[PDB]
Amino acid sequence: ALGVALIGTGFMGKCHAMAWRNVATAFGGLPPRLEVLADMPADKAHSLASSFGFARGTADWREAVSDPAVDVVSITTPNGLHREMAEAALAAGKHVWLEKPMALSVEDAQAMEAAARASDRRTIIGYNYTRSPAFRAAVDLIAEGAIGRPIHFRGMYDEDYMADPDLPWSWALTRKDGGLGALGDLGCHLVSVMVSLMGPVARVYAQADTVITDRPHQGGTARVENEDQAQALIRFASGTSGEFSCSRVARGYRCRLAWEVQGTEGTLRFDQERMNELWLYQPGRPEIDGFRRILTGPAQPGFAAFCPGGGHNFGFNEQKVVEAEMLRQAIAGRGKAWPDFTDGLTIERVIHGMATSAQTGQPVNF
Amino acid sequence: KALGVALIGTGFMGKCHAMAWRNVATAFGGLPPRLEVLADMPADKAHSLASSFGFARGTADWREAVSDPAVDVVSITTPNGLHREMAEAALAAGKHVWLEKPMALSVEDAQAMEAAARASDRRTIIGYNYTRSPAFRAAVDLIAEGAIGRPIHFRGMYDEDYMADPDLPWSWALTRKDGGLGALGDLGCHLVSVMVSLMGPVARVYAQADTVITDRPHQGGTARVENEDQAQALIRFASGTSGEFSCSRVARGYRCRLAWEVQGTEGTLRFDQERMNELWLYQPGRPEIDGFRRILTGPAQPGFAAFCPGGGHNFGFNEQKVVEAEMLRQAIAGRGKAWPDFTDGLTIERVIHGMATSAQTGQPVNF
Amino acid sequence: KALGVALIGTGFMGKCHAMAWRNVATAFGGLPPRLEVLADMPADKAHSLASSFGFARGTADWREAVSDPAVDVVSITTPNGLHREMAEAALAAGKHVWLEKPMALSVEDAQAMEAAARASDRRTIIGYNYTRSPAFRAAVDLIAEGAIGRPIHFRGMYDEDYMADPDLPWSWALTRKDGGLGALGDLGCHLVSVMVSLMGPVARVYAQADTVITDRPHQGGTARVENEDQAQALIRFASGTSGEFSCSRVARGYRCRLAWEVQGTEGTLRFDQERMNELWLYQPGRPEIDGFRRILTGPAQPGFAAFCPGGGHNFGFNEQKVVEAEMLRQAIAGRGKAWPDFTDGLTIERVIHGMATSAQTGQPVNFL
Amino acid sequence: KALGVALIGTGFMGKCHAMAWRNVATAFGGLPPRLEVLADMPADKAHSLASSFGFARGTADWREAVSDPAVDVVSITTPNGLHREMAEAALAAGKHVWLEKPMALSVEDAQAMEAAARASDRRTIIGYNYTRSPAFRAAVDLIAEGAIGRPIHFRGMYDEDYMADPDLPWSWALTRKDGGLGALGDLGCHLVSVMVSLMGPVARVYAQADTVITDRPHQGGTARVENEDQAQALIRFASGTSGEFSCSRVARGYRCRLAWEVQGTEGTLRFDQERMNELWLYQPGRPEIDGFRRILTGPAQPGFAAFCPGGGHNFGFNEQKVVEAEMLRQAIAGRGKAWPDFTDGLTIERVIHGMATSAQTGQPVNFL
Repeated sequence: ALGVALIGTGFMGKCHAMAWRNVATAFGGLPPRLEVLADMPADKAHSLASSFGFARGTADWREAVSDPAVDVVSITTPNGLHREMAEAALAAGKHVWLEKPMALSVEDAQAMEAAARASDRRTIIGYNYTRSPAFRAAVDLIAEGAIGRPIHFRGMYDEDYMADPDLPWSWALTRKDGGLGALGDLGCHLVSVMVSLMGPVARVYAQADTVITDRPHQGGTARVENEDQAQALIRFASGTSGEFSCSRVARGYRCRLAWEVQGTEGTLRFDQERMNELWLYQPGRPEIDGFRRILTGPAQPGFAAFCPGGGHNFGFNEQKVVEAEMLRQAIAGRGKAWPDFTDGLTIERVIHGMATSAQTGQPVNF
Repeated sequence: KALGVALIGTGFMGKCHAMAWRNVATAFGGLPPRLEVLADMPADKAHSLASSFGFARGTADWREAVSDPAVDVVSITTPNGLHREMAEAALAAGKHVWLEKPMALSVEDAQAMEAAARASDRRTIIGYNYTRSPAFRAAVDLIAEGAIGRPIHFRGMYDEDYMADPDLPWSWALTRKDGGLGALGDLGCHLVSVMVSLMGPVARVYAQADTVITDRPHQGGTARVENEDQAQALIRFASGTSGEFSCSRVARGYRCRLAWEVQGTEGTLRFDQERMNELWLYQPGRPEIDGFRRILTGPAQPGFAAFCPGGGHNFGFNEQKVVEAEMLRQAIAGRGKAWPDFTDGLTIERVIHGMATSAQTGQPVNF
Repeated sequence: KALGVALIGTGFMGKCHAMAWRNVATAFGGLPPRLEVLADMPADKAHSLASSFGFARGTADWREAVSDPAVDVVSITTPNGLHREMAEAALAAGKHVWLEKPMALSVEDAQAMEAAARASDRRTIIGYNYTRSPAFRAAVDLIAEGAIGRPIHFRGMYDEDYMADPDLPWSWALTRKDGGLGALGDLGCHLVSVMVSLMGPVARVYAQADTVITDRPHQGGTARVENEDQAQALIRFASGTSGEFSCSRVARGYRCRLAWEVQGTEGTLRFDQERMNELWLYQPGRPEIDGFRRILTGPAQPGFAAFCPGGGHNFGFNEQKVVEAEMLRQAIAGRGKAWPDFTDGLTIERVIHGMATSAQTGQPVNFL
Repeated sequence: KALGVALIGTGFMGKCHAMAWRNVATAFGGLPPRLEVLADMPADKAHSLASSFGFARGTADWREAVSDPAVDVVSITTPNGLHREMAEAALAAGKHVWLEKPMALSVEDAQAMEAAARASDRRTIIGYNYTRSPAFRAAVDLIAEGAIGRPIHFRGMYDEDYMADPDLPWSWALTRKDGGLGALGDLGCHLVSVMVSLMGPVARVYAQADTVITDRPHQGGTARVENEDQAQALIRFASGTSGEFSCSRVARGYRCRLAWEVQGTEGTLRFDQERMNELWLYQPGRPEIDGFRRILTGPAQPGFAAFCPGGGHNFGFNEQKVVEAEMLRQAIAGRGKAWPDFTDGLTIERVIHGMATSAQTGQPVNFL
């Protein structure tokens, strides 16, 4: 049984806790031990340790990470503490489940990448949009030649959580203390899906905008420093073309990570807002020719562990149960987990390259 | 003082209950219920699934699970024919009961169970999980608020195709004595649970039904399918309002198509369980922008905020059961009545059995 | 020689017929029909629209129009109450008839028209324009070809909201006498035209109906609504197969929601007139790719190629009327049968009236 | 007095023009345009199609069509290769011109034509079908009225699969000199016409392009495909706002997928030509009912009421061309400007050719 430490009792902390709790229920084997939950205030850590089912709560995350009854650490804390907590956990010989991003800077992620190899411990980044049965069925369909050779990718990730210009300035809207804007909150997720479908990125040319440049701060204005939206043309290492965008100011969209792979022999199309539908076109006889709506069910990877009957919608939170399982099996040496800190660094370099391209108005190569 | 849980059955709904009991405190807070006894056959299955499900022990004897002193509440997810025996035993042993639909094979059995529950002074709830989505709960609140004005029509359907394949073999569940109702039993009861929650009680039904596949493979030979594959009904509610109702286990291409519509004097609400994160609301607006709204499930809808803070992160089927578990938990702690209990549930048994009666005799049935 | 054309009525269905008659030869080839005479009131209105519609002359006397020697076929698009009289005069004058629904307000009147049509030996067609879409005609062929095996269930609706607003004034159309049927007459008849084309003849209906807004503004007072705002019915087809059926003129947010589905032993077809270019077809497939296909209307579907060689160029409501014109054109030339004639039409009148009776009596109505 | 019409070409867009001219007065009133001369090759084909289209006569002499004294306006819909010669001849003969896109294969030819137009004092319009839908015109007005605040991003695509089959034979249309641009010429121009109508003029493009099927069957052997199967571009508008843009003639499963989206400070508009009767509008609302609206095309949208009084009766692809004809008719009568004329059209040609140049040079192209 895996000894589990969880750091952060925020919403992604709770998402991790719910996944650890049901991973053996879904996939079988021994339920992981929920050893130690870490957060502040210490009254906090204790309240949620009780309801989350952890043996003890602690306000000392460094103590949590070095606990000898612990094997794997989930890190769900704010972005700026990711490097520190991850390297500390690897230093203590713990496996790491790290919420995106690895770090704010490529330089930090690179150190994390070197530290992870050196530790000989499993790592995985919380790119949970790669865990849906629909997405995994799409990768398998492409691998079976369902759409022949991929000739074009078009992806987007629209949300509107920053659209309201009255929302207050925060240190997260600063380059230093936040890093990337929309490319950091959303771009990285779209890249995680995109490279999984099309293989590695060779080149980007990007544009970006700050749409709301000043926000309420104390009694006055403070300046927004990172992008609200960005778009890029992609060239994949394969030679294939791509279109890419993200926005945190796209009004009416809440989780619109939408992508499409056009192939020589078909097209796959998906929208996370309807995560139980995969659209597949393959040439058919004229009388019946058209896109198929594939409704998520037990024919798709992971679904059978949650429900034996198709069309019982798989949820966002169950993505995280699959991610937990993938890490469990990797820790037991029964399957590689993706992405580790090495694959993760590559994603960090692509979104930073996109930011660099938009700033310089020049293409960036990888 | 944590809730002590017994689970009977580990199938579709068995595992669904197990996942709900496991994370109910994670989602809603308070003390995690203790997973005490898992009952299933054979003994080896009960033991392995007790291990992976996190139950303190497994047993092949459901009566052991129900009578265990550490157990306060019993999830019953066994075949419909054992529901009455198991539920009445649970109540007799002083336990709260989470009973999968349906209450039993017959209104008579359901009548006996309803008396037992009233006499037991324990909390009961039937597992009508399609009443637990944020979208459904939002629709109930919108109607109450006057969002579509006076309801004037209901149109509901529940299509699935799990029996469309004629080679799918015979089973005792396809007989009337051992299986009870067909599509009315498996699907109809879910649509009634949604329909009466939207429109209030049924006053009258006129129904028609069909068995499309009358004979199925039975161990090299063939055996007769006695219950209906599909049924349709015209409804009058106690309100006087009209309704259309149907269910089918042979509707090809549909996997969980519980779809309904309430038309009102000031708007329309529409929903399809296959897109359980979307609620369609039409209200009159200026001609230039007049049209239905697509309400994407988010924290504004009941229950959602307990699972995710940001809209458009699709709520799942299984999360419906975590809400249901929480509703029973709160009823047990005397902090709010759970719906439906055995009293509310017996009314739903009368409606689907009245529909079957109406289809057989070709006459309307009144309540 | 080109088909000589008379059109009666210059309202919206009148305009729809004129547009059909003008482009039917453009779409399907042969000789453009001769636009001879257009009839309506007042005579200034008729002379005005004759010019813009491309008709050689206008007249306020429609009897003139139907008796004109240069006329072979008469489009009747006038209000429901004049249909019997105008169709009978056209048949008496030895003219073919293109008649907007209904045949008449009563079954009795439709019966007389049906006998007159058999006596005249001229071709007739009723304007059931929702049976002319490429998508609907493709669905009929797929069923006949065995694409969804044997039909086991039909579910059809026709929701619109043109009477949903309680502010909307009273009119003689909301009387049983002068208006006839309500939602069953405006919308039900269309759903029946589509339903019987998919499932064959109706054997039996059990129906319910409601007037939801019972009174409407009238001369600073109110007046009673006599006919139904909505109706639903369970169906048994002559085949033995089951059906669900509804119509509503008070269904808020719906504009032209004639939507139907045929569930079969081997698949499912589903259609919504508000997206008239999409036909949804399910057939069992291998698990990894199993699901409904979205068939987008294109040249593989009946009639589409006469309008456009490339798929996905949306076919329009008005183009249904061009197809209807061509069907009557070919029937008049004896190269094809136009559906429905006054005989097939009468059956449709009997079904909607039978539904109204069932709703009134609370008892089923048999047709066979 | 009735407009005298000549039509050159009878293919896809030829017949579309024919159907538009035939019914424009039926829809919008006034005098039916006189269909005087149809021109196409061979003569027997021009003769049969003139008969069925209702043109007074047919000819294989296209110069007869532009020179006939009874002709006021010339629809030109033939291969793009002779657009300049034919358009310039029609202008020199004192006729108005309805020119099917593109203006010509080259910016140079288009530039000469734009000069010829300015000197001619006659009205011109380039056929841009997709700017005439009720939904699109409704979207432009909603943007002008502030319905989505200030536009902050445009994302547009035009996917079709008519060249996806690699066995489709080589043609002169796949050569640079006889075909000009590939997907950018066939689909890009259409997307630009919609894009600049929503966002105002283009300031800058950075583009990339691909030939997916580089060689095709040529009478036993094979010949090289010289123009692009697909292209994408990032846009800066004159306003400074950003854009995404793509087109493809090899995008499998798409038949007319001209889809666009304008995200604004106060809302979002989204449209797909394959469902040309739907416009999606998001504006901030109450959390309990917050979401996108499905606006079904009806009489509240520009042009619809000319074809049908009742909403939800789907407007067709072909009715866009009836609207285009009416716009040219009104402009010729001095009662309104038609967009785009040869001057506005030249800009559109510069943008698509700029995208092709950008893809080839790997540099951005700016426009003044």
